[PDB]
Amino acid sequence: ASITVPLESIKPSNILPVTVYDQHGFRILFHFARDPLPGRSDVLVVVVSMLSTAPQPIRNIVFQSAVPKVMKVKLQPPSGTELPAFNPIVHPSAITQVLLLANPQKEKVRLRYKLTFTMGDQTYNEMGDVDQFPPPETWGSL
Amino acid sequence: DDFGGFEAAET
Repeated sequence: ASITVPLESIKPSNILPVTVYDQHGFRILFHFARDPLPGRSDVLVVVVSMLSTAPQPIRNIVFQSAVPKVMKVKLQPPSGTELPAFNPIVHPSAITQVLLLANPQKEKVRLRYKLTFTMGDQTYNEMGDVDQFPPPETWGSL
Repeated sequence: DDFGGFEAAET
């Protein structure tokens, strides 16, 4: 990946989102979209959204992932790394991060992830996984 | 199918 995909260019799918992590008023989700650039039906686009309704702000957010040897994964820089405390008057804020996934051989996608973030005096370290991906043949038809 | 290394973004 010298290849980037600007946010502006992504057309959302009709696939439901998938909740990756949900704790401490902090939530990560995957939205899946067809690769908007023609000529690569073996790339999944994963719009990662990170949302907070925590009473304190959330800082130092890093999201990482890994994928089977046979496929690759790239993470474009996130829109940001912190979130404001919940405020009833303002609109909720989101961090967005684009995540690219190359599956030439077209096998079942699994994904591990690490999430580090800070909230007050506390740091959090999560490691887990995701397997609710759209079947790899469908990656052109969404 | 064993896993690759963890990737992150250029900070």
